[PDB]
Amino acid sequence: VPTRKDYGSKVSLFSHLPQYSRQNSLTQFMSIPSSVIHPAMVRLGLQYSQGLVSGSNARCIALLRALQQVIQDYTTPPNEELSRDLVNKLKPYMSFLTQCRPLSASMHNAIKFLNKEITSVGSSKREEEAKSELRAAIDRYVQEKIVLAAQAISRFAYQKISNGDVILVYGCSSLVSRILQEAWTEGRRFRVVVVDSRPWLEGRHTLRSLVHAGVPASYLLIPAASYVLPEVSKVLLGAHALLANGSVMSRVGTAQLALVARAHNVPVLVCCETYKFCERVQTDAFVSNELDDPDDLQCKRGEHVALANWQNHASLRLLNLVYDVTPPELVDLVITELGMIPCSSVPVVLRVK
Amino acid sequence: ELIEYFKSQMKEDPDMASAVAAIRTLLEFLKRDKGETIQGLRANLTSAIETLCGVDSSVAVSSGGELFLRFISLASLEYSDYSKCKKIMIERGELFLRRISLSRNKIADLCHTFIKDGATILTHAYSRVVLRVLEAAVAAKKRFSVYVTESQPDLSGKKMAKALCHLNVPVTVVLDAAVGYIMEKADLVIVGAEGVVENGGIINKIGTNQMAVCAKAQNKPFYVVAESFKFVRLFPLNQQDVPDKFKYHPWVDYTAPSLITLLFTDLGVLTPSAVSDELIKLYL
Amino acid sequence: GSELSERIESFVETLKRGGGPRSSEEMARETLGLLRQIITDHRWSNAGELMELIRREGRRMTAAQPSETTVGNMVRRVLKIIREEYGRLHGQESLHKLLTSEDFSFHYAQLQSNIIEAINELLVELEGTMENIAAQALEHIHSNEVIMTIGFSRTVEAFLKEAARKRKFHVIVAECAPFCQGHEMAVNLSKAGIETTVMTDAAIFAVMSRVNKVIIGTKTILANGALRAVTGTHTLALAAKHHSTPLIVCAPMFKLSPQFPNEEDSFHKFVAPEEVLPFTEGDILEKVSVHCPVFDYVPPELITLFISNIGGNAPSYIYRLMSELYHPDDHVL
Repeated sequence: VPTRKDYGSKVSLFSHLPQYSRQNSLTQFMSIPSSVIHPAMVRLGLQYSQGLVSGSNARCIALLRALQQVIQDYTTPPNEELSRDLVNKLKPYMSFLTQCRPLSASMHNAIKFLNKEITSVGSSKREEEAKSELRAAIDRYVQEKIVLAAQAISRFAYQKISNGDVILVYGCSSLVSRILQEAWTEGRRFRVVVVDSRPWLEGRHTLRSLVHAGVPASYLLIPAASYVLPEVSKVLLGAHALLANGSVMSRVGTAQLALVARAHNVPVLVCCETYKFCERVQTDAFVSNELDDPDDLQCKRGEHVALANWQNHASLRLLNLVYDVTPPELVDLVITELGMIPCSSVPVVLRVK
Repeated sequence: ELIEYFKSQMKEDPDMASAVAAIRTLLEFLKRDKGETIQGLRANLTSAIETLCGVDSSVAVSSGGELFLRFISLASLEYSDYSKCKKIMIERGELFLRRISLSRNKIADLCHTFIKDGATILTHAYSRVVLRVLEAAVAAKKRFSVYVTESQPDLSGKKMAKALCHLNVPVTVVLDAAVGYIMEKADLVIVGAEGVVENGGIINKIGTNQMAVCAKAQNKPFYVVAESFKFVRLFPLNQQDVPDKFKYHPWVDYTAPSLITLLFTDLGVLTPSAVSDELIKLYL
Repeated sequence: GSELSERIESFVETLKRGGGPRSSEEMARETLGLLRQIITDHRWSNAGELMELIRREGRRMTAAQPSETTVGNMVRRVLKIIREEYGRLHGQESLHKLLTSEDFSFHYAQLQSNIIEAINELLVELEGTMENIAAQALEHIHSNEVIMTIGFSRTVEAFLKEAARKRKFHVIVAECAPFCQGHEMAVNLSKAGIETTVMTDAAIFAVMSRVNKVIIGTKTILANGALRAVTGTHTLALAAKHHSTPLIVCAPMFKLSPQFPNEEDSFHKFVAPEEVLPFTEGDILEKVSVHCPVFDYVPPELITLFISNIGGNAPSYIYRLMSELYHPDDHVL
């Protein structure tokens, strides 16, 4: 498998991060009937590259379904044990998926759990029995780590929402949308303020999700967040990962919103599951991040595009960050499936399980 | 029913806390209970905890009730007979009541070391734990000054000042509005707590949050002395998030853990990040 | 044998008179070896007598030098190890134990052997600690970054020289005024081509506006997450907090002391005033009070991260690590 090529000139501060282009892909230098990589893995990597699956739990679910299909299509070779052979076989697939798009924390945790489950397979176990048990374990993981873990968080966040509240959300989040919909269904009467940002503009995925539910929702961009915050009662933010030092790694417009919310005495709430907890730490968005396609910053304002041909200018760089890190002092409450714990109890949950 | 009269008569010892008396009443009514099922016992004791909290609106009573319910649920997981389990619960409750009575001295002998000679301490209201800590330091041949706030709602600082004068300690009574005036003349702030919330903050007399803010603004260390049975799983986001059942002019308020330096419990000297750890390990 | 007596006396006088092992790692290693020799070359029927003699030895060692907390840490670690081995061969305080609930007079033959093996593992862990901190270099240092360090620390030196073989950044070293040991670290870093700069302490704030990250080490870590560092480190922490600059601490696991900041008037190490004010000043030395404290106290709220052989942690979790290394009955020793 050939390595993916870099596109454009990266920033000096982010020169250690890969920057790819959505237009080009690796499937041009691969077999049409895939042989080295599994066809399901190739489809998943193409969907990750084209941006068809652009979430956090959705990416993990798609990866787990592709892994289930691979295990179902897996056949152990002679003279080899399944425990080592499957682990050695699933490594190039993860390398190709990382080449397509940098993996998320949920995907890393799922890969680690599946590797542990495969390594913990006995030798005397039959092939079909082991494959069926692995599929059942993946199904139970999906059930009790995403589906069952969201209902507990929705039930815990219901007692924190009161009548007449003004909740401010940001971007697109499955857990936040589910919590708001269930709170409106239970009987709570409030209104939501949706904040969005360029170039993904995924906040509209939540806005039209609330109007279809009946919740009165407003829409505005992230530069106008300090104007609407004086009327906001509480801020509900989604988390892509909770680091071992209490910091919150999420969409690039999260730490800024939490900082501006602190200046207005607005409590900041973070919702995340226990399967997204990382044992690693991070103090700034410079050591580990993701550089998306820099051609997405181009916008047509008026008649022409100011960034139509930015490659001609030598000293012109286009930075398109994806993730950012929020310090623990800006987070007031963290809602998980175990209960409402402070932002400093992240290692404890990492130690219990 | 006529259960509150046993809890009121249980508080004939002026040094006994409210949560301790509530737990003693709960254990007595568990001993005198004639039920034959664990579910009926749990229901009766939840109703009794509600009746006791209806009289005393303190957070310590609710904390002790939740702790007793958790102890019952933990002891009802090993034997599953309600007779063996009942005897084990009686023995464990006796041991727990014996161990709780030794928490005040355990906090005092461990916290009195943080007081230097010629220091100046600042207290808000009357607290038996703070009084024991102060009387344990004067017994160790230490000299210091104490400034006690008046606690305008009900004059509790005057009682603390009288106790300190009886203990031969130089104490000066200040007004509730002068806390920001003498804060520069104090070395440390030692206050009590009626309940420790999940995040590490405290729930104490109304004139505690402003004093904590003034101490943080002047880099003054803010120490809190409280027992372990006051750990309650509450997460107030602000002053309005505190339940009205505890505030009733409010009688109590919440102080965030960002303004607290250390906590001195019978479990030892902990940080505001250790209460949530114990609450998670207990599975309350 | 009296050889153990000669060794103990020589170690006590070497700690009390001057400096023996000039590195915390070698100090912990010799402490562990001396404790192992005491365990082997002594007669104890039960674990109680062994624990008592080990406690007495650790107490006299800490009385020889109170600031050298590594000896006490190793003694408490050996005590905790003996405790686990006794509890395993026989058959912490929290809310769960306070709601759902012991002497060492029993005798066991192979127990001692087990203990030895346990000490053995600790020994090997030592020669990992340094690199177990160094291997995490690239995870906290990116290219074209300005880093400031104070004093001479072998751990921070290894960290920087391991992060420089694949990245290139800026390093500034502020030499301490009493003991100008930052010059040696600056020369050792410049020998590897890291673009090192040397400065004094008075300029620590002056250049603080042009520093992206501060990485330091310490002598020991308290139970509340505080630090006992070289003098001038509290000023560096205050300057980093003023500019919201992250402060990273490289320290292994044998630098954790269960003591709390309540032993004032003896926390800092005071040396002869010859380093601050020379003897050739004249008659003014009879009316001038000169104090030269070596160590200083750093509060936990001025620290951002702790890097150890187990990884990266926050100060607000240090209280747990102590509970995983020492027993609450061995805090006073």
